[PDB]
Amino acid sequence: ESIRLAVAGVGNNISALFQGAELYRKMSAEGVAEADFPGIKRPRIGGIGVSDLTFVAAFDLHPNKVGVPFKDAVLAEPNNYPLLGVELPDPGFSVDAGLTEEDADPSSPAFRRIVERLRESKAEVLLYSLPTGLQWAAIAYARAALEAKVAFVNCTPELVARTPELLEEFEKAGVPLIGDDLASHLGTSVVHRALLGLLSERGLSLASSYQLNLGGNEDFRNLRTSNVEVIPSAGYVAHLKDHKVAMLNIEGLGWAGTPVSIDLKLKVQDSSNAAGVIIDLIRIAAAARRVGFGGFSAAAVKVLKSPAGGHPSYTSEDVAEAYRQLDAVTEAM
Amino acid sequence: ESIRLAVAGVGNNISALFQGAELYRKMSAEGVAEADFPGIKRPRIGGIGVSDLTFVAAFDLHPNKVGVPFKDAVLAEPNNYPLLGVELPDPGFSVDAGLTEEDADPSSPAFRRIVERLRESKAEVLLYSLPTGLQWAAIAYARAALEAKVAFVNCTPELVARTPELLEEFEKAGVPLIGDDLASHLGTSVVHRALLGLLSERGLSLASSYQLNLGGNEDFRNLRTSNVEVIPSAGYVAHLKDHKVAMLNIEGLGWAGTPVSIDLKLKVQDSSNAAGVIIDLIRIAAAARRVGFGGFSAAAVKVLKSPAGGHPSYTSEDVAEAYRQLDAVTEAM
Amino acid sequence: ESIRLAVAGVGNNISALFQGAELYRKMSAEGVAEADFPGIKRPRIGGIGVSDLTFVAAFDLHPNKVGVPFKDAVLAEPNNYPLLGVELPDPGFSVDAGLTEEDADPSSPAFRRIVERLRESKAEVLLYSLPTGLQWAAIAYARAALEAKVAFVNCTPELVARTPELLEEFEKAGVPLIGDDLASHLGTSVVHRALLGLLSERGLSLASSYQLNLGGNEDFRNLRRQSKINALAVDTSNVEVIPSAGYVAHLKDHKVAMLNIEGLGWAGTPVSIDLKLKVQDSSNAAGVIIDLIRIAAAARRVGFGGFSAAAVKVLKSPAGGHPSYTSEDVAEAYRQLDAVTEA
Amino acid sequence: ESIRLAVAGVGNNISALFQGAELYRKMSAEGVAEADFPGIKRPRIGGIGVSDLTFVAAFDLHPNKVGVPFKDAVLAEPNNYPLLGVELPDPGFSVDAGLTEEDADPSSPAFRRIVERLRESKAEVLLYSLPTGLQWAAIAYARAALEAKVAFVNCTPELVARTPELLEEFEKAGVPLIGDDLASHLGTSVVHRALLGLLSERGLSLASSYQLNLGGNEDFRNLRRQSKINALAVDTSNVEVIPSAGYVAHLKDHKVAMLNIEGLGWAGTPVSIDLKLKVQDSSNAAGVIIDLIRIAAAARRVGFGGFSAAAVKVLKSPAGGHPSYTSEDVAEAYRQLDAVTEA
Ligand SMILES: NC(=O)c1ccc[n+]([C@@H]2O[C@H](COP(=O)([O-])OP(=O)(O)OC[C@H]3O[C@@H](n4cnc5c(N)ncnc54)[C@H](O)[C@@H]3O)[C@@H](O)[C@H]2O)c1
Ligand SMILES: NC(=O)c1ccc[n+]([C@@H]2O[C@H](COP(=O)([O-])OP(=O)(O)OC[C@H]3O[C@@H](n4cnc5c(N)ncnc54)[C@H](O)[C@@H]3O)[C@@H](O)[C@H]2O)c1
Ligand SMILES: NC(=O)c1ccc[n+]([C@@H]2O[C@H](COP(=O)([O-])OP(=O)(O)OC[C@H]3O[C@@H](n4cnc5c(N)ncnc54)[C@H](O)[C@@H]3O)[C@@H](O)[C@H]2O)c1
Ligand SMILES: NC(=O)c1ccc[n+]([C@@H]2O[C@H](COP(=O)([O-])OP(=O)(O)OC[C@H]3O[C@@H](n4cnc5c(N)ncnc54)[C@H](O)[C@@H]3O)[C@@H](O)[C@H]2O)c1
Ligand code: NA
Ligand code: NA
Ligand code: NA
Ligand code: NA
Repeated sequence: ESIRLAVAGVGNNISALFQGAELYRKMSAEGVAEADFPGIKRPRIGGIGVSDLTFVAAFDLHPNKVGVPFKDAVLAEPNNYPLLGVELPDPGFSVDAGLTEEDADPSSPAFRRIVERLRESKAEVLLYSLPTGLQWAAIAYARAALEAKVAFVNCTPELVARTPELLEEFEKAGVPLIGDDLASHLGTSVVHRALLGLLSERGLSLASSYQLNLGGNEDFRNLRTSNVEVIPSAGYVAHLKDHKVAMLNIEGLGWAGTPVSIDLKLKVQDSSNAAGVIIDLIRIAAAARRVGFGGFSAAAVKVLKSPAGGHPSYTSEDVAEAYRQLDAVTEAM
Repeated sequence: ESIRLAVAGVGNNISALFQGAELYRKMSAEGVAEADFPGIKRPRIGGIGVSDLTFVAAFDLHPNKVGVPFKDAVLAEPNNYPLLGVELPDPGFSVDAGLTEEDADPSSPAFRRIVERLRESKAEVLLYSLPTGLQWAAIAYARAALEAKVAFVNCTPELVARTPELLEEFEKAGVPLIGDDLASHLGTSVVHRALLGLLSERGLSLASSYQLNLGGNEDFRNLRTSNVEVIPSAGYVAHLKDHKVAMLNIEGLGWAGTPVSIDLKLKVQDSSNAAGVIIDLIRIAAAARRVGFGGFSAAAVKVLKSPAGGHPSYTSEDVAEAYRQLDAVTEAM
Repeated sequence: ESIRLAVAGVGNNISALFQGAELYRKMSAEGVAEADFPGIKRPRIGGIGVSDLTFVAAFDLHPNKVGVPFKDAVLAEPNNYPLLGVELPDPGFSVDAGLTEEDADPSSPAFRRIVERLRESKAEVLLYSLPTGLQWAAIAYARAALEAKVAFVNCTPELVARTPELLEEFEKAGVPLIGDDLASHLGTSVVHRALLGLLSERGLSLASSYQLNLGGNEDFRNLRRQSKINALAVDTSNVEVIPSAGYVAHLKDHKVAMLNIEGLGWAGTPVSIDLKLKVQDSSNAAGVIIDLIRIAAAARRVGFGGFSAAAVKVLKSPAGGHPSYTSEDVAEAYRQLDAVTEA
Repeated sequence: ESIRLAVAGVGNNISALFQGAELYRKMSAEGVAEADFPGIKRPRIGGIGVSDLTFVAAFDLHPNKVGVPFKDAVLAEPNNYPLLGVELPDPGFSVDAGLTEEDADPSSPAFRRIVERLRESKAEVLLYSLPTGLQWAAIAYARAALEAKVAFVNCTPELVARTPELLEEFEKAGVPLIGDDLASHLGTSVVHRALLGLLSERGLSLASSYQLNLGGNEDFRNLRRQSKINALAVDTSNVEVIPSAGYVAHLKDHKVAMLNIEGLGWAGTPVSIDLKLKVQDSSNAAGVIIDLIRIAAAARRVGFGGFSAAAVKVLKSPAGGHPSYTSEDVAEAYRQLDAVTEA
């Protein structure tokens, strides 16, 4: 059974998820088994395929996107995720207007429209995909979803699954709250840290390290160990669009203080790094709501920077246990 | 108590170990604690410091090195490990002549001289540091060491700790046999494999990868997953000397088949990559002979490519247990 | 007015040229002006556009290519230039059998058949695009072309335009002979050389440099160099070229170059350069072939036989040698060739 | 015959120049001929060697540098050019106080003291090596130098040699004025520009390029660019320069450059270039200062006041502008300067 998905923010991430889902649908037609799908960690989570996605509802504020049909809105400037060259289906609907800051309060009429629209579209999951920095919106879309009984997924660093009192409510309603903050499918950081891990595991000394990142999309434009230096915003480069380039240097010291030098360059489709992980959180969301597991799922920990309860309080057994019980409860029901 | 060390082959590795040991001795004088030593995994193994090294005996065949005083022999052309700029001590002795292929047999007089020289120098460890490819020599130096009751350490890919019947003998005499084949302190391979590990751990698809290596020393000159390609001998480059340069490419595929590109360059002092690991094997050797633990030590597994018993049959608990019992038996005695 | 173009060897280079020409034809329709064509230094040469190409004749020895229709032969194994995603047209002919070493001699039945095919197909230019190392074939296809009055283009390091008596005969017969040896559109060695140029021009001292190349096509597999190390002469006592570091199957027709330069500046402090170059190796051919084949055809139309100086900048080994030619020699030949075609 | 050299600003550049000069002095002893000196384009300029330097005078405002003996001041925080491991000599003087913005005016007690110090120290050249952005100081130290008849060298982008009336006065007084703005021995922008040059010279199309720089010294911290993007003009609608990507403390006086060039060749196939440049940023200064200060001194000894054309290749903003000078203009000035010194 397909996930009925609502979207708060129709950016590069949603362009990647929407086009992505129909590329995998096309590969199924062509004759590719999901075992062989590129970029897919779990091809099934509670029986949900990577392609078992229906968009039912969408909220933006941007004039190119509000009261545009969804199909057209996702591809609309200033979105610069590439055309993946797949005839995308028209899912029948038009992007509703989002909450402005003044409509934060659950008693606003805007608020009332969103709650009514989630109820009427029979959404299961609301995907929060806004610009980073809007704490009022993350809270607001989450109470909207909460009141509507719809699972909430926070892609952003805003406190939602991390505000202890809002988690309690979600726990109490049998509603899943997945957050906070996407860990990129394969990001600068996880590569940088693996290499520094290698140096100290084998007993090399770190003299210094730097990592710097370049991007050309709205996300990047918005955001813009003694001798480790991290520059998460080295420069906006318009021609890079939704690509992100990272360059890192490690200077280690080996036997006798001889230098170990590492020079590394990473290029990725930045919003594929989002999609690669949203498609897991989306499915942990839906499968949990269907089986009534409200609050935070430990299945979501490995693909989140700031999960409810914090990384320190979780082993990868906790994670694998949660996938096993979520999948085994669904098989059962 | 200092390790009395014999050396079969006075190459770049021994230049690195000999100079290295006196650089750490100098840092102790200057006022550096061994906690803060660059490139040192275990600063103590059975009470042995990285600087608790006495060369007592040496075998080569090269005219620059045979019947030269050791101090001068290690630095002698065609050795191109750098002068680390430390006044090295003169350990009093001269490099004896090695075994030629015809003197393989334990009944040769050459053989008799080596066995007598290990006995007279009261060596504890014989370090086998010859060119790769000389199976007759690895066997011969090992029987020489065996008869002499002296621990044997194989840096090379030749079968020694891996020939089942020769291990049995070493087991039976209470003599340690550490082998086979050094894993570089931080080599091309361990970096390449960690990065490929990252791609499949997170569920990225590998499209291709290549790794190529460049060197300019005698070792390199001697040696000279469907779409992974490893070129361990991309080219001899004389000006690189004992430096080794590695370049690797990984092309992954992410969500929706978007490319993940990685480009990496590693430069190291290749024979510091040997020294960084010999200094551990050397000490597992000595400490085991002092405490009468003959045969293979599991402590040696993490720093060997082809350990006796094979990597598959060892967990890092086996390794850490063996360090704990070796150190705890020495404290005890 | 389209070049009737004959091909000795249906390799990566002709996959690139044929598909390339139909990609530019497509861009013409979909709207793009030829001044905006990517990778074209000169969009017309004696009024011949980058797309004004009719393949009339093709010669190979590989069983996947012989008696296969051209359209299919160019894409056929082990050719691994990419599919460019253009409706490649069917020119309506098939790859005939080439000369094997024993058919070298002009009175062989092969030789007579080829001189037949060049005359019958009304070819204007024969493009010699065989593997490097086949001196008998370069000579043979060249005398084949001469006999039938068809212009000859040598992609390879083989001696053809450089043998003064064969040049003389071509010169006197009113037939163009263009060679020898393609200088790649953008080659490893011009990049390495330019950077070394910079260091010594501003007086930085060279400690050391290396260049290594990686490839995965039949050309690279065949080559498997002195020209490269001359290029860089600059103290070269510590400059190493590895022109074949290794064959990487999944690169196909891609070529990768990696270079290191270690300078010393004031007080012997290091100036370090690390560079990676990636290119479509056979685009580096076709980007220069399209120049030479048009230099060829327009010259035969205007009866300028022998070597054209317009060919010099895109050749390693032009007839008469680089030292006997300036930029103006090359320009004078382009301007004269274009302007005579005019009248 | 040694240059008596005065310094306005004891930064990384003078750490590099002072230690550099004593490293070459050491190499002379330990045996090395000056033609084998690393990083020296011209080992003599009017018979002045790379080591023929007497520091006589020094002016700063930083408390670690003022009233400290020169020897100690050059190495003093926050100067982070390396120690080169040479016995640096003690020239026997101490860093005097510089001009603060209020002491600009020539009748201030500071100004009078400095004109005192230049006359008393018998300085021949005043090297202006302050931070970029201080137009009042460049003018002030320049009139200070003029009044005392001492040659002036402008390292900075400030208008000095380029203000035509100050030039006129220097010209007429028989005093050399050399400026403005050092072109680094080997700079990011000449590498980027050379590579972009290659692509368009051979007719490859630019899709896109970026250049970013990293540093860790006071110069880089101060700068924290238009000149850079002009250099590269070549379709630059997709060429981005970030001249200050970020300040990395553990780089100190090192500077790192990273560049990307994305060309299109035949049939729009990509030509990709990735480059890393590492240099000792203040060696890139001293490698050119040693040229300018000798151009300065030899010209004052021979009474060639005003701007010398020999200075052109090592300056961004020479008096009269690059467009009014050829390579021969520069050569003619070097050859004349050396040869007059002779007689
Ligand atoms: N791989 C990654 O992209 C990565 C990594 C970690 C976290 N994230 C985070 O994911 C988020 C989404 O990034 P993206 O590339 O999709 O961003 P984007 O900037 O392209 O999309 C944001 C969308 O939200 C819309 N919007 C703004 N205010 C709104 C409102 N009040 N209501 C509804 N819509 C509103 C914008 O108009 C736009 O359509 C960002 O916060 C980013 O930092 C992404
Ligand atoms: N990091 C590394 O260097 C690394 C990695 C893994 C394994 N290894 C292996 O370590 C070994 C030693 O490398 P190296 O750099 O010291 O080598 P090297 O080639 O510099 O030294 C070899 C020495 O052995 C001497 N020799 C040759 N035949 C001899 C004989 N019969 N008896 C005695 N001496 C003899 C040679 O003259 C020379 O002095 C090589 O087999 C290498 O492959 C090294
Ligand atoms: N960047 C470049 O690609 C570049 C640069 C300069 C020069 N060149 C040279 O151009 C030549 C062609 O390059 P390519 O990649 O197209 O090579 P290729 O290997 O792809 O093409 C060679 C073709 O010749 C055919 N052939 C072999 N023997 C023949 C014979 N006797 N008669 C007729 N056909 C025969 C082969 O089957 C194959 O079809 C090579 O010599 C290469 O070095 C290429
Ligand atoms: N590669 C290069 O280093 C390079 C290239 C071209 C131009 N330049 C320019 O040369 C100049 C010097 O470079 P640097 O790295 O030596 O700089 P620095 O910051 O190391 O030196 C500046 C010095 O000026 C001193 N000072 C400040 N105000 C003063 C005043 N009013 N009077 C006297 N002294 C004063 C500062 O304390 C410091 O000692 C900078 O403008 C730089 O841009 C450098
Ligand atoms: Na994004
Ligand atoms: Na070695
Ligand atoms: Na080719
Ligand atoms: Na500087």
